[PDB]
Amino acid sequence: AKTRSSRAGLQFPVGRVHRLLRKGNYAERVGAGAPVYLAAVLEYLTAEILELAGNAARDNKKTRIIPRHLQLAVRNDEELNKLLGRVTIAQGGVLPNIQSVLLPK
Amino acid sequence: RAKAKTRSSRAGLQFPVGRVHRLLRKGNYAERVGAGAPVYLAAVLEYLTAEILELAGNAARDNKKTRIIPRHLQLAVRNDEELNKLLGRVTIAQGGVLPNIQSVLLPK
Amino acid sequence: PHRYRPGTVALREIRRYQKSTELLIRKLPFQRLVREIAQDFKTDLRFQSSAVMALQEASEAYLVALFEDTNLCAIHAKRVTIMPKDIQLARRIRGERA
Amino acid sequence: KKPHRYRPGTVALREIRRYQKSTELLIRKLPFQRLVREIAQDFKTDLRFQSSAVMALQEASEAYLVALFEDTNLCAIHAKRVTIMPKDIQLARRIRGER
Amino acid sequence: PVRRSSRKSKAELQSEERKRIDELIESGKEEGMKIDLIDGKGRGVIATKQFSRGDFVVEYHGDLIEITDAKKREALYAQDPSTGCYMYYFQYLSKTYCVDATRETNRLGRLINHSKCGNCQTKLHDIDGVPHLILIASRDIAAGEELLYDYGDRSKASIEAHPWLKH
Amino acid sequence: RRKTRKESYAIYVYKVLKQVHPDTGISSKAMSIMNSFVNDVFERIAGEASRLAHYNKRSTITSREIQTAVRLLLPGELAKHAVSEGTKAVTKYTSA
Amino acid sequence: RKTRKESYAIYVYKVLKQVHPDTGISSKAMSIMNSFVNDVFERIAGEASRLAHYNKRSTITSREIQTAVRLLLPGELAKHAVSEGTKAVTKYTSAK
Amino acid sequence: DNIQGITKPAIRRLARRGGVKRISGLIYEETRGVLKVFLENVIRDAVTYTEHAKRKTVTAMDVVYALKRQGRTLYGFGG
Amino acid sequence: RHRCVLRDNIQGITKPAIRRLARRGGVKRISGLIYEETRGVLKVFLENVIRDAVTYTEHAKRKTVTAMDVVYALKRQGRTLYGFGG
DNA sequence: ATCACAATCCCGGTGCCGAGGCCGCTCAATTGGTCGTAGACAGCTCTAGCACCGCTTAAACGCACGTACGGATTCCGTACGTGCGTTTAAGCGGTGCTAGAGCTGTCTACGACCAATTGAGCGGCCTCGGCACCGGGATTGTGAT
DNA sequence: ATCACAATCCCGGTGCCGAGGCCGCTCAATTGGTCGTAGACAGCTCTAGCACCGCTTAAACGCACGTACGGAATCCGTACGTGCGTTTAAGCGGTGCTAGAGCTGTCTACGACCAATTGAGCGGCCTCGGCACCGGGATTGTGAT
Ligand SMILES: C[S@@+](CC[C@H](N)C(=O)[O-])C[C@H]1O[C@@H](n2cnc3c(N)ncnc32)[C@H](O)[C@@H]1O
Repeated sequence: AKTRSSRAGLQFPVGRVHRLLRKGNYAERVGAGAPVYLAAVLEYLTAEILELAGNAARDNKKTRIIPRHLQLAVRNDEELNKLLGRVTIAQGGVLPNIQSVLLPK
Repeated sequence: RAKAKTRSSRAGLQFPVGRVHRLLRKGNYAERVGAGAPVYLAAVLEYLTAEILELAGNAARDNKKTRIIPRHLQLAVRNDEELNKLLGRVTIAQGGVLPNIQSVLLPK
Repeated sequence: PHRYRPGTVALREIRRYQKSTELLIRKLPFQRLVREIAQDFKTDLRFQSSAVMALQEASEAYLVALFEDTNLCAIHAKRVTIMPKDIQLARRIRGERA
Repeated sequence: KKPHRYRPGTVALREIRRYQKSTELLIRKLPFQRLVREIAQDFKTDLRFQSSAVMALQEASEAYLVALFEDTNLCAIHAKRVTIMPKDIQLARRIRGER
Repeated sequence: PVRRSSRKSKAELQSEERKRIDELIESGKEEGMKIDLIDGKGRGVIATKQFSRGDFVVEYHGDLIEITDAKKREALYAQDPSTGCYMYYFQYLSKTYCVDATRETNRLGRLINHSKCGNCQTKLHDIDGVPHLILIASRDIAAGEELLYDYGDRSKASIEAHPWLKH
Repeated sequence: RRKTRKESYAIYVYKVLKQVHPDTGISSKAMSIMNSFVNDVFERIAGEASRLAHYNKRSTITSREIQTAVRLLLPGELAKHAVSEGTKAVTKYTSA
Repeated sequence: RKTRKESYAIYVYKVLKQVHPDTGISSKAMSIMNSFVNDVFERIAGEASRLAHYNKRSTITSREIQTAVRLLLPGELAKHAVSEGTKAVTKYTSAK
Repeated sequence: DNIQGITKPAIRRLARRGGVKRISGLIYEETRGVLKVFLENVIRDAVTYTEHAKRKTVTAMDVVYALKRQGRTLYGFGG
Repeated sequence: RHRCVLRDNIQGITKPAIRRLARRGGVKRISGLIYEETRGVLKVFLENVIRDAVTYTEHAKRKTVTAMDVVYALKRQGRTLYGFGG
């Protein structure tokens, strides 16, 4: 358990997040638990998007995540869509929806 | 020693170059802050303040008043297209809104 | 007797309230609403008078801008009355509503 | 025998479905190159663009226009119409805060 | 000293530029240029004074015509080889229009040669719904250069008759 | 030859994906998008934590600053679950 | 005793007296002007910090203060603010 | 029950400042809901700021910080 | 003969391309006056982003507008773009 | 066009409080000199952006047609606005309190910094399965019979 | 309603190339220790936020009434979608050229930093005039003639 990420039970790099916080000009000091906490949050959000992306890939009977699957995952979940509401994902397309007034009667 | 002439007077500015330099250093924006960076930033701040105050004073004199109130600042910002773009997502307290009614609503 | 035609008093009122900067929502009901809302998030919360005043400033500015967008939506629909669908359209275009 | 012709609109629905299912860029690449270079020549003469730079501009532009057209369609439906008209785009951009 | 900075809004600068440009449109004040003979090109335009980018160079003046007369006159010029092709199409709002400059006059926007690597471009200018096509410098031009622009004919058959791509 | 070092979250996003979907892969474009997402969220949370430190006259980012930043940024259940799992991570880190 | 707060009140007042000698400003309007100066300072300084971080520079010079000014303020404001800033930096350099 | 403290004439005045000539009868409840949503969104952030400061009082600075986090910066309250 | 006509690059965003962009937004029916209008708006959008982009290129003392510069210009306008970083 | 008529605008007095100016201090901006390192500048590499040429053909363009729809008109009923009188609760002003915000003083745990160690993560390479393209059969939405 | 019939979905065949896994290196994360100091906390002060009470109108509310307008139905013209045939220029790919993006080295001048100084700004205080409210004639859209 030499690496801090292994100590914290995380896959994201606690040490690299610590270095980025130290070099990012946020404050002159960064606590010991701040990189651990931020890495945990980052890997949680990564897992949350990747699970829905894998679900979209399965719905498309594909075994690889592509930008389309990430876009579908982000825009399908309301909270993820709110978190990523002001971003555009390259080669992601848009959600398939035709307005009910547009559908023929 | 020599006479202390500050740094706003060196650049001909009213805004405090030294205070802007101190805020830049203490704002933790970068490891180092250039000598001319506070001068430039203070000059830009002074120019923007001068523009806002000029338009606000014009608005106040238009309303037969000699004191700038928040309403005059709001009128100055929202009447100037560029300042309105700069302060688009900015709410001015006790400023109200521009007097404008859509043409369709007026009686014919 | 005397009776103004409908709409003219509305225009007079529009000019009146677009000339003034005074807050339109009564302060005590707004403060009670703020306290009730904040009770959900943290109990036994005190509010600075300036804090409630800032909340009222922001709330009234937001509602006024929203009503301006709502008026534009209503005029777009060849209407003069603003309807709840106009508010919904304005909020959806602004991106607040899903 | 009278030749077959689809009723107006159903081909539009099919185009909507296919272009919402796909992710390929809808603006031609080289015309977008030319427009970007011509519009960037008012800012700095003798510029160069990375291929990925114009790629990013095209993706961004496309996404912007698709969102704008979705808002425009909503503004059209609000006006009890199915056609999108220029006034719909003007209203959408006025509400979004661009104008 | 009542220091009040003068900052023209981005609503008067283009207004003070539209009327500063159209005052060479309705007028024929075509100064700063001369007529010369260029090898293989015949009559051409030479700049006698320095031009910066965005500076108005010369208006392409002629008879404003519709497409229905445009095609007939194009056929007429095709029949007569010595007449030449001085005509020039364009689009405006939702309709196409054209300018005819075949009639030999003192207008000098018609006497400009062609080049894909030229120094000027043609732009539209609307005056009360009336289009006018104006050649404007694309970059800083010193005096003595020949004025050139792109004829906008990258067609297969046009190149057959006049194959002056570059150099 | 021997181009310079470039830092990215590719391997960690891959490990997280393999933990969640062990038989699902990710393309280079989708991996780049995941990297951009991680960088964007890291920058956003770190900026909010810096704002929290500057607002309260504190010169350090602690786990509490990052927790408050996450509560500010992520909406709804996202904030709750991110806070819970970050607290679990800091607890496990301090335990060992 | 103590209770000392930093503000741009006197500087906004001085520039007002330069631009409109025969007018004054109220406490609420002065507070709004102070908030405007703070907001613009923070915005330009943040953009300058981002500019320095993008180009791997650890110093905020006048060049990226100018670049931040050009980025934030719209067209004619950007041009005239750049003019004023360059004039001030030239005067400051000519008085070392 | 305090949401009804934002009375019908208050909504009418807010619409008048927005330039609205005629107001539908269902506008009032929709506007009350919109104001409630906006207030909850701002107040949550403000109370988060107070919690981080370990304060039991929601100050004006916390409110303006909450507004600024949403891109609705407020001038005139110490920002 | 000849087909002498001015070419401008804004027309490179053709009418069918605009139609496709509107279809992806879910539009059944399009007025003929949309195209020019939306052409204009595209130009406006470009006039913003590229300007910001080129400003970045001016600060780095580069003659090439890189993808990262466009990403920064978009992120400035609250239009963050994923997949082009790095 | 013509009429009175409530609502607005204007001019003048008054108080009165918030703005504008002055005094002392103190804390920060200034002056001066050192150090070291971030950055400017010069030089080299080689990457990739630009530019061209040919051909294929997918797509854009141009045209004829008809039909779905945008838009103007008309009318009906209701749901708004406007004004009245009654209720109510906002607001002002005053009093009491006390919880908590803000400051101070100790100091202890905590984080930056440094030397050295090494292994996690980078790039480069290979390789083979997911996937794109394609062809064919079956199934399906659509619109006229 | 039934059936062409154009469109789409589903079954593999097969080649492509890019995702993934392995190996070498290397440099950045880790470990251990030192030291300065940031903020955790304990206590004091005293500010203002809360709670209550009592009139006092300004404001809200409930009702009546009628008028404008929202919305539905109808008819008409037009303009846009659909398909077809032509053209055109997008795209691919292949080849060169050289501009400059990126990296490396040096040397330097520029900014952090420290110490001592003093003066500008801020808190505090006074005082005084401009703005808000009252009160009376001038005016001006406004609704009925
Ligand atoms: C606009 S007219 C120019 C006026 C006319 N050619 C003269 O010189 O008086 C275009 C005609 O000039 C010729 N032309 C245009 N550009 C040329 C060039 N670069 N070299 C030779 N001939 C050119 C073409 O043959 C075309 O028919």
